[PDB]
Formats: sequence, structure tokens, C-alpha cells
Amino acid sequence: IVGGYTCGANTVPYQVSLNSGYHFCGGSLINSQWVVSAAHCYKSGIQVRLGEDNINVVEGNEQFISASKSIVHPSYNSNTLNNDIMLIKLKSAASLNSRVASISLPTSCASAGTQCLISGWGNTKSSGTSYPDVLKCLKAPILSDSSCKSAYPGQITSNMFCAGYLEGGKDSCQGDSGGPVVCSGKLQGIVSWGSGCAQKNKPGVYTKVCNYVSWIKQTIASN
Ligand SMILES: [Ca+2]
Repeated sequence: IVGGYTCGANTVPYQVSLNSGYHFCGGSLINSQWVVSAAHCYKSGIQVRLGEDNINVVEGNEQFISASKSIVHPSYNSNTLNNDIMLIKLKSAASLNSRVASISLPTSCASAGTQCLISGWGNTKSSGTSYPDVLKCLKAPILSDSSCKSAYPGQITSNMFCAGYLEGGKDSCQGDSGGPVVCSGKLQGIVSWGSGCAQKNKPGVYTKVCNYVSWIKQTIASN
């Protein structure tokens, strides 16, 4: 997250870190045994880390649970990033408490202008690299479709939305992918892609979760 703030320990209780020897992507806990992340984060050897603040220090609220199954969206296209969503099942149920909690799936899609909270452990610099130990946060509005398409000609599908600031300076970044965009207490987005980070006229692009609620629910119901 570039241009954000330190969230505060365990203030984003649905945020998970996906670990394969190190943090490589975010995710969101959606029930005691399932995480939703970005398909482009798929790999083998995933340990889900819940209850994290500093990802390099055991601070006492963590739960580390291996994945038993990962399910990339049936229509994910890695070249366009269309349908950039996956589900990860935990080998055992997380213990839910105030610091480790699921996030609601949306009942309806969100509108341009709505404020969201975007969070992650990704790079905090738009030129160069500095990766934080503690969770970072950014409040950002959803941008209109039309301005998203104008920023990224030929690249925005109906499964994507932009959020952030056309002036630049505030955005998600590498290492934030897969993490949450929460608006009005609902998971409306997944950190997906952008051109650089925090550049003028290049806001972040997010997977539009409301389009996937049916698939998420029926996948969970049979897996
Ligand atoms: Ca920790």
C-alpha cells in the first residue's frame, strides 16, 4: 500500500497473509474454513496466516493453517486477469474471535463514490521497494466505470473496477494482491492489478466480488 497508514494490530480481522516460506499475497477470510484471494496468487504450498499484524514477529494472535484445496475460477485468464479470483479451503476451521473474523460477502454491488478500506503488506513505495512488517491500510473511493476504462483502454472488463485517486500518490501495490477491498462492511473487491503503483491516471484495478457470490456459495456448498 502506497500513501496509506498503519492500520493498527488486528483492526482488519478478516485480512490474511498467504505464506509459502514468506508472505506473497493477501486474502480475506469469508467463513471459518474458506479464504478468497486472487487467482494470480495461485501456487502450491500455501499456509494461511490469520490474526497477523507484524508478519515477521509472533505477537500472540496468529493462527497458521495449511490449505487443503485451492480452486481458481473456472474462467480465469492469466493474460487479461479477467476473473482474477480463487478460493482456498483451510485444513481445519479457524477459531473466530474479535481479532480473527470473517467478512460478509456483498448482497449487492457497490457504486462509484463509495468509500472502501484496502489493506495489505505490499510495497509502500511507487519508485523503489520497501516492504512493511505491519499491516497497512488505505481509504479510497470506487471510481466510475467510464473513468476506469479511460485510464486503461482495452483492459477493463465487467469483472473489474477501479478504486483510488486519479492524481496518484495513494494505491495498492505489489504484494497487496489477493487482499480485501471492504465497503460498508462487505467484501466488494480483491486487489488484482495496476500499472505501477500510485501513478497519475493509473489507479488500482480490483476484481468485482459481487459478480462471484453465486459461484463462491455453490463452491463452498460442495467442497
Ligand atoms: Ca505475527
